[PDB]
Amino acid sequence: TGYDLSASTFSPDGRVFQVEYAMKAVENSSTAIGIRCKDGVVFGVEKLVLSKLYEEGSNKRLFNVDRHVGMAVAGLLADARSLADIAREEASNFRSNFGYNIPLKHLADRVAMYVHAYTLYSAVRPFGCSFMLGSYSVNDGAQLYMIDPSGVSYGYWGCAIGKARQAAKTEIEKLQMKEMTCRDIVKEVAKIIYIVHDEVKDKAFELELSWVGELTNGRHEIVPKDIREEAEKYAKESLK
Amino acid sequence: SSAGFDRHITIFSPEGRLYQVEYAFKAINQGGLTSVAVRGKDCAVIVTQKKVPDKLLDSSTVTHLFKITENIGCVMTGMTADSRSQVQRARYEAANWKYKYGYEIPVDMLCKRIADISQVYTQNAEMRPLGCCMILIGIDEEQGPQVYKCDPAGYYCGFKATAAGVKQTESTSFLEKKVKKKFDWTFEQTVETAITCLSTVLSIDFKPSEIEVGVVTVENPKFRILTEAEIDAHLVALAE
Amino acid sequence: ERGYSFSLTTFSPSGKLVQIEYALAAVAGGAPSVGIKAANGVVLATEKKQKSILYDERSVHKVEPITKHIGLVYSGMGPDYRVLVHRARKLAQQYYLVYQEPIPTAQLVQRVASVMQEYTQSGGVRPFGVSLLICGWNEGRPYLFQSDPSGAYFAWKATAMGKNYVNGKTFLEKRYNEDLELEDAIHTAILTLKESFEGQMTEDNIEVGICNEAGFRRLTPTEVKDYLAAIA
Amino acid sequence: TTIAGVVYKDGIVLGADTRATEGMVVADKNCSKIHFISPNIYCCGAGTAADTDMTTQLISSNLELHSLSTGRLPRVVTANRMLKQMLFRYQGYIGAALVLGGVDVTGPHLYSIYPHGSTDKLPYVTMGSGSLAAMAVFEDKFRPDMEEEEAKNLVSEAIAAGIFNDLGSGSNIDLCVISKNKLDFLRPYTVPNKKGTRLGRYRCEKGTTAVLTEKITPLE
Amino acid sequence: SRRYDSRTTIFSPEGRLYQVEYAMEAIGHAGTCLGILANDGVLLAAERRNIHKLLDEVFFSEKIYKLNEDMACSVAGITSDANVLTNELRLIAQRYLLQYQEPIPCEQLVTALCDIKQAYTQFGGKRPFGVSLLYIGWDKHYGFQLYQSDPSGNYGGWKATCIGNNSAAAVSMLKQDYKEGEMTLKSALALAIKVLNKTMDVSKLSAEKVEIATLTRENGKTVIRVLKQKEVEQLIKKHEEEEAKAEREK
Amino acid sequence: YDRGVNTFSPEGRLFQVEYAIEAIKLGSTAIGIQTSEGVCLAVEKRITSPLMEPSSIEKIVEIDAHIGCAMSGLIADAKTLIDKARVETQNHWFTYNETMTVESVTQAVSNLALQFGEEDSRPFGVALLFGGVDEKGPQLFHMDPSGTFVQCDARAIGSASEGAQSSLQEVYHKSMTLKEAIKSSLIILKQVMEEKLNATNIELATVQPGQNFHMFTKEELEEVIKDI
Amino acid sequence: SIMSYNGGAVMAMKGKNCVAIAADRRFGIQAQMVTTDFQKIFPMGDRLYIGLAGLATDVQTVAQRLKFRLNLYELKEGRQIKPYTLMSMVANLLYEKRFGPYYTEPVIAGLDPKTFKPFICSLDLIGCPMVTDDFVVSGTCAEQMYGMCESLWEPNMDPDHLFETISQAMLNAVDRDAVSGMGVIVHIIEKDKITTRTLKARMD
Amino acid sequence: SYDRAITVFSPDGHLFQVEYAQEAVKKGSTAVGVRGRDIVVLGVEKKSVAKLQDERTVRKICALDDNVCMAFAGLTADARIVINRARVECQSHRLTVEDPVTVEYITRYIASLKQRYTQSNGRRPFGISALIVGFDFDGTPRLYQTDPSGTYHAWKANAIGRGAKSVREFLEKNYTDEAIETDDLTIKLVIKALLEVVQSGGKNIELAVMRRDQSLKILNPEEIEKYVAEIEKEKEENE
Repeated sequence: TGYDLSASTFSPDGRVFQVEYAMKAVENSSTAIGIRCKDGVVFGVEKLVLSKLYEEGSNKRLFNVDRHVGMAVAGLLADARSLADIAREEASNFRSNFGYNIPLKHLADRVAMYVHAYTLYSAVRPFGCSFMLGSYSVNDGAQLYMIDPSGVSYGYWGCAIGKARQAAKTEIEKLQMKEMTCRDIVKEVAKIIYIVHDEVKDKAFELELSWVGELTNGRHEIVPKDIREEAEKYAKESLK
Repeated sequence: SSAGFDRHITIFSPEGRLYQVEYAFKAINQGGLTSVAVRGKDCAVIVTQKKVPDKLLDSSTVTHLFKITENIGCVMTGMTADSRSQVQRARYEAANWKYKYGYEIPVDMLCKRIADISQVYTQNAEMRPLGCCMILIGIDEEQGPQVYKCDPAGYYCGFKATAAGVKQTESTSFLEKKVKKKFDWTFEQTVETAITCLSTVLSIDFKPSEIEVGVVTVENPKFRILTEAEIDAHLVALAE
Repeated sequence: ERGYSFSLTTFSPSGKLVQIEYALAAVAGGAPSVGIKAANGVVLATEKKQKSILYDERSVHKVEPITKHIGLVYSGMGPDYRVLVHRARKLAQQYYLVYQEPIPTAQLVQRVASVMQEYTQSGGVRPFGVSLLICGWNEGRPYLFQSDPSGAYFAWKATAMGKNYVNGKTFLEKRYNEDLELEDAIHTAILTLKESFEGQMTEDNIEVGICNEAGFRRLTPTEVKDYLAAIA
Repeated sequence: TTIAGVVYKDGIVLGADTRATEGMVVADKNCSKIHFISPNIYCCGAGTAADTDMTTQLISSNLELHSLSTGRLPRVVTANRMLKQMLFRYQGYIGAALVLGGVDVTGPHLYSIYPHGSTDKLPYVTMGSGSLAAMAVFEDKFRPDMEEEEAKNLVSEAIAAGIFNDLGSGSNIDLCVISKNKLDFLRPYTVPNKKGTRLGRYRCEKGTTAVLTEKITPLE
Repeated sequence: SRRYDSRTTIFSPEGRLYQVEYAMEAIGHAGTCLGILANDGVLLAAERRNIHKLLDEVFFSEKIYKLNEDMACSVAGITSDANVLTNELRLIAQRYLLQYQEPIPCEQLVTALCDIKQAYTQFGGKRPFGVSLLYIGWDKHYGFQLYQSDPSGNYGGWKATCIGNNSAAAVSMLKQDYKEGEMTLKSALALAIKVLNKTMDVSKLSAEKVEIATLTRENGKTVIRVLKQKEVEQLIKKHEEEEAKAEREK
Repeated sequence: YDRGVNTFSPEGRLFQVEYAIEAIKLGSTAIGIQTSEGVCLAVEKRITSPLMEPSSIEKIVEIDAHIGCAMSGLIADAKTLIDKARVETQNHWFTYNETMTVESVTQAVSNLALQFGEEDSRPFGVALLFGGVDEKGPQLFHMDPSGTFVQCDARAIGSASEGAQSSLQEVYHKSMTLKEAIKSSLIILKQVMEEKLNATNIELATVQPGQNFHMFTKEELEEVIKDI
Repeated sequence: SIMSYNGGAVMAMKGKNCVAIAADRRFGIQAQMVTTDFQKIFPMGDRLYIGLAGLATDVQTVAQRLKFRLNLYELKEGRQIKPYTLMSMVANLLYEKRFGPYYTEPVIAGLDPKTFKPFICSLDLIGCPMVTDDFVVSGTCAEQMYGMCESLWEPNMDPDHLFETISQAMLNAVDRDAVSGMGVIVHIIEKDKITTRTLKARMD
Repeated sequence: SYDRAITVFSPDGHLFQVEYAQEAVKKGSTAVGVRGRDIVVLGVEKKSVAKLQDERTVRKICALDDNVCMAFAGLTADARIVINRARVECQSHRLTVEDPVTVEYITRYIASLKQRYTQSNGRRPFGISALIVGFDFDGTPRLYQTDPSGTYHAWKANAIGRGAKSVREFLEKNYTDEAIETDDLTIKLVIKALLEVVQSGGKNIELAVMRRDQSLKILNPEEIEKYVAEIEKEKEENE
């Protein structure tokens, strides 16, 4: 061995294991899915109740970067909200210098280069987080990007990060997100995260949803309570 | 063959070799991807494939062709996170040529500045030397078209036909038999002899959705990316 | 970021700097190159084989000018050469901005070799992997110098670097004398590169630059075919 | 100080006088005011004489560095951009008025650079203290696409107007003709003003000067 | 990062330190220089190493470096490390002259360099210099002087010292043939050719294999003269004439 | 093989902070007792050679007129912490025109005690006692190489620490007097030291509410020895 | 002004195969002499001198920084300096203090070492070099020295008549100046020997 | 900047690089120093010169001021740079507080220059030990020593170097009150101790006294021959 201690050494077949070891820390965080509808993006995070002592609304795995940009994370939570600070700080310098709201193809480009810069040196480690970015503009439509711990970003019509990643995006392509508005989506986001994580491994869990589009007038915010109670009314009909 | 930490950092072996660079050439091959560039009499064509495995992924964000300047385009092989960071340097170094010197940068002077930056990574014992390659095309006055490759060792040379990636050696054995029969090359012939290079090496006989073609010509020196409709025009004319 | 700030080149218990010894092995595995001064100018010649027919041989150059009257070749690895060329291009300019005079060839080797010694002692770097051959005609008399990755330098009449350099130096010892012209030195410099080349030595397999009192210049491939004709 | 330039049908003709006056006293009678930049680009200087010397050598050193790296011929727009970016950085404390001209690939190009950093491309320019007398000759007798015999005759007439009408000017006229293939730099183009000959013999012989102490030291 | 550090500065558990003793082991091989004085004048006899038949033989000397206007030094060891030390104490003597407007005394030039050389053995995490070197010179306080430096950083005054490959063979013969204050600068030249006749294994003493430079005091000159290769071989055979007579008559 | 200087144990403490706790078991023993009449504070000297001058070494040193000290473990790096405590009491007097209390002296030193690293290099291998009389009466504090300080009533520090702490819990009560607390400590030092007790092996210093920091000398000290 | 704080005068003149240089001897502060043996001409190798005039601090300061850079040049290289090369060396030294300038004006005179050819030049206080073929002057009494040399210089002069011309040029121009005088020293150099003379001037 | 901890703690509570550097003190030449009431005496043994070479550049007894002498042991390369840093501070003390430097002040400067130097980054500790001997104001002769860890420590007689504990055991059985009676009587006390050390047969000894009003005065090898004559003759008559 010895070829996998630093992030500055290639393997004798040419790959960095410190990045691949940090990717393995993502599959212990639970599940964060997000699909974009015809006219908006809907996030969704299923949230483990570790003990009864915590408070409903603690330690949110679903951030708010700019007025229109949203973030849902999966990984090591201290590194997640560290990336959420620089992305929130990057969007401020765009507006203060260029005058208008930052677009997503540039915003996910600036963050991913900051993530990539920690996979070159022995002095730092790679981040242990993967996350998603989604927004809506009236001149651009909806956008949905995703960033791995290596620093690779792409666009998606729907993506998933967590433990059961393939078991979640199996059912995403059963949907038809090209035509659905972001009202029927909210019932379908919650349904596909109910069929995952059987009650053997986890006792109880918590739904946490997010929501952006022109129905939210471009601003990013959480769903109201009554709409996600309809999705939890749409919970126990997957047993047929 | 080895003594000290010469397997780990960029210092010399007893044989005069140094292993961290030649470990990094075969980090290009982990993409599973191959690109071909051919220079013509009055044009230059880059062709490369793209592999889209999912329907959930947006097919418009997986382009390996990048526009460096208005008259210079490039294709990237190797790992994705290091390749996109290197494009960010080349866009930056070309803008400083125009600001300092007041005219458009030649394509060989741009490739020299990239290889000098890549030389420093294999020169200090701290950094990791960016396992991805670099192929540029462009039109230079009183020189016609010209193609350059930069590898992560800091080496560069001007070519007449170029391959890079997994199937590099089989494609260069194909092209050197093609060029030494000394046929004249029009626009459509260079496109035909570049598609049929990797169509016989990879043995695919594809449809117009898996490849992407950038081009430059001395009648319109803008680097432009071909539409799938007009790729299909070349593709059905290839099967006589 | 920051650096390492410690020397990774130490003394062996046998008293030998091991990394400098290993860097000379990379020099010996380079392309062969010969250089001969003869009484009015210096001839530098190298050996340049492309790996396939696809390469454009008129794109990069081994023989490089430093100023109006100083040329420079190497025998080592590629990307390390282009670093200390650009360094030596600048050092000739700070001499000229002070003294308003082209730099003597002896004073250039004082300053290029002082870079390489400074570079083999400082923290967190491996030494260079090239040797150099530097020519020039300052104040009538020509000059021919050779540096190494350690940082030393010498004053040769004729030498050879690269592969089979121990066979080249025996060949030059039985051929070179004190009294030759420049064009006689060209014919005996192609004759010694023919000792280790491939089967065909065309006008693009080699690259020759000369100095005169008229200054340094590099031969175009037209007359290189003329010198390659009527050879051996 | 009177410098001037023109663009004829093939290239550029530059011209200047040869006088440097410290205060109101003529210090130098043969000060060369046309400088070298590249083998196709020259420049004329006016203003502070030490500031123009050290600036025209720095930029000429950098284009020698730049052209030897690129391996081809320099361009005139590069020397324009190097000058007006460093003169603006020194905020006009470097007083250097420059007339820049050369023939690159794109053709002849003539610039005039002011010591705060403002430039302009023009077909004919004059700088210096006697620039106003030389501009009146160009303003009356210019015509586009002249031949170089008309261009050499026009510039030498315009420099001579600054000789006989300005106090801080006037000696031999320098010229330089830059074309696509020919460089004719020639300092004594014409001698309009000589020195009168001496009449009285002032000549003293050895022994008319009292010496207190002498020392002799041989050399070899 | 602390795994790759070699710790060139710490002690050894036996008390000494290894890194300069390896450098003083490398100073044993690769060169031979010696000096001698007893009267007006002091000489440096150095043995050339590269004697290949294709060299230009320029730069006025090979291992002799004129430091000040009235002192010079001979060097031994790593030649690349030698060039950096030479043009380092060359401007120590000038910044002394800039400050006091007087030429530097020969002793406190040695102490200035040997404080720079000592600091690399003591902190910084740095390879020391594998260079030991002699010093000849003149000053108005003590006249002709002769010094020796070490890579550890300690110096000393001497009358005769060699740092050759068989330096210990030479020093044992120098203290068998000497005289305190009576060896003028012809007997010292005669004794110099006798010593390097022994320590050089290459016999017969080729006149191009050695270098000799003298420092004689002329009234305001202090002439440092590298004597040419036309008067070496007559001094070689002058040793060779007497040794045939001294052997046969005994 | 080689850790850093800044590495946690698998049991979780540290390495070189815990190693420095072992280093103060080699110093000379020291005893201080807080009494409502005042703080008495003693030490041994551990004289090695007959040729050694005895008064050149010291362990009790004063910080201010109302604060004394006592050191153990290593000595050469204790002189750094004493000098930082002296400057700190003068800056407090300069700006506030009053005397810094005994507790707030100690945390000014304890914040310095854990500041080694690889920026801006090892913990201090000393252990200190602080005897003083501020406005809350007489006080007695004890810091650590770890930077932990706590008010004690009768603390014994040195190589004979746990042997003295057992014999000190049985003689102390809250209503001592200063004349007998001095006599009680010299009985403990007589048991634990190597050589016989005289007027040269040890020294004492007391601080009272009335007078300032007073250190005994070889004339008023041996009356307690002969009347032990 | 600042140049008139101490006075001074330096003249160089070119001969046939020889070149002479002369200067005054007075050191003083604005009205008042102090001594009459102040050195203003300094040797820079054999057959090559330099004269300094202006503020008496920068006369002694520049002549020590220049000697500092000269000895390092002649030890790094194996030869003596050409007369043209020293002119570029001084012009570098003054221009570094572009905004903190030394208040002096150097005059360089010497023979070229290989082909024994004379050379004269002068520089302003920020280093604009001006080479001539007849004479250069520097100091406070400059205009008096132009009336001498324009009327007395001849093109091809043996070292005897070269001495007589530069003596009569200095003894009359300095006599008309108030803050310059108290003696004149004259160096005249040539390829075989070198000659220093002191003139009988007015101590008035 | 080379920032690295060099001297760290041990698993039992020691410092490796400090206790290694004390061994390098224990193989230098032996220096012995005593003190009297009006005159101090100190002198290194084991001169060990080549006896055909220079000797005024080999001296190991120097002067920091007019009133402070200093001898040392250990390796001489690290030693003389400590002296030059002590010659500056004792001069800058005079630009401050007007008196000449007391001998207690200059030893705290050397010890505090050495303690912080085992505490810093990237620095091996000093490998020397010293004896600082002087006569301050009011005429009080005293001396000190300096451990390589930086613990200044006064004495009445001391001996460091190779073969020190043998001499230091001999000094305590020999130092009486009446041995400091006369000035030349105290010199033979040193000469008997060094002759009870590494060889010291009169040619390798070099003593130097100070009579509280002078500079340091080295006797040539004529009193060292004369004192060794009368000391051995006093031993040849008693035994």
